[PDB]
Amino acid sequence: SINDSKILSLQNKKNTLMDTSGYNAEVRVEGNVQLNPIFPFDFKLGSSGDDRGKVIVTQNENIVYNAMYESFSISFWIRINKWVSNLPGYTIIDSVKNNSGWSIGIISNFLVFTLKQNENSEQDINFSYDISKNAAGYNKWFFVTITTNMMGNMMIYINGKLIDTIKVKELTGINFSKTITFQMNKIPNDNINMWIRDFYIFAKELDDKDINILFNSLQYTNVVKDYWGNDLRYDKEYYMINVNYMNRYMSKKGNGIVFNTRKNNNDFNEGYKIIIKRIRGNTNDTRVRGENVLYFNTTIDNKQYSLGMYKPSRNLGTDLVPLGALDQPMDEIRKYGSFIIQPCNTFDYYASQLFLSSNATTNRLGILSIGSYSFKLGDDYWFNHEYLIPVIKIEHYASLLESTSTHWVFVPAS
Amino acid sequence: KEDAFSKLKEKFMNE
Repeated sequence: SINDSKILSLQNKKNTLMDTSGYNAEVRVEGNVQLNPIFPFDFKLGSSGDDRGKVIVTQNENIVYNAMYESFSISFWIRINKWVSNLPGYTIIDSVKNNSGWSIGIISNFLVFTLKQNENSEQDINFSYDISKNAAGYNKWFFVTITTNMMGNMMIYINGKLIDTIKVKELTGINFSKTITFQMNKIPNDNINMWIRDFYIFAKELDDKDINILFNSLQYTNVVKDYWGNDLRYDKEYYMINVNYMNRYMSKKGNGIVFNTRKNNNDFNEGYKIIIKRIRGNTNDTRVRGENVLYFNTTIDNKQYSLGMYKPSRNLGTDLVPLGALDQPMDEIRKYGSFIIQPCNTFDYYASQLFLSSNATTNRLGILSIGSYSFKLGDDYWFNHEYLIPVIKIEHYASLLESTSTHWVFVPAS
Repeated sequence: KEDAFSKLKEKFMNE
């Protein structure tokens, strides 16, 4: 197993941060450090005040290096908020003693891993997130994996995917520090938070196969995630957005839901919010899971509507039915407004696919896509108007299964 | 299931 090479395993256990690898490294906690009492059992750090938060992990004895050759791998889940593209320099995870060791930091849209041999010798490698795809900041959970071979390459992975590979030329060896300090420290040239969970160190070079297994094993893939990677929940306000139309928010005109262009990318707080409601499922713990039957409520002008099918003023195309906001009872929601959810995560986003349910069962009649169509809504009368609407393709939709126009994300309102 | 599709077409599509 790959756990045979695991020399450190920082985990929250019984509301206490500790090493669970077996090597029993000392873990001291100081300042404002908040531990999550539920999964993923993360710990939260800040960057403001003298009491900001500090986790000192002192590796107990030399034992830990007893099975090491010239390779080691670091892996951890991490979330940063608000990770703006013009963020100033911050060292976040430091393990450098006497100008030797390694250090992880963040600056602008870069997460940089620096490997130090001495004063004069260091090599770094980074992941830079796509600014155009994250205009509101890269504020989502992501899985870092960093592998290093002194006689080979220095590699970095994000969400199981290889981002960059640099050959180790300048560095001959590394005398590692026995201390690792998790603390957000501003580099000498608005406040940000950082969540971390399952910080592992391995005494070997993990390959792509092992990194993807590790990536998936640390997740509950059946549990659908919100836009930031947290567990999607019932009975909670979200902004429902389509992957292909991130600069659109949800609005209403007559029976129909319509998508309008948002004002800016400061945040997603614009338009009407949805609330997800459970109908069927194997578990009942508030979390939304794959194959759950559900429906959507939305409050508009102090009245709640449910998302459901309606007849458009004229036909939009073969096997297409538009999704509108309707004030109707549960029997009608079960017939014409119930959906079977299915998680759909990619490197770029945590999303989902929604299939039209037959009588609130797991039987599928169609898939929820998006598109612009010319017809009449609300007080329209004289002319037809192009409306970007959510639309269900029924019966025949195998080609839409692979389309990103069926990928829906949920941004929490909070 | 085939009756479900014809029912939806009957209700939500124009004639």
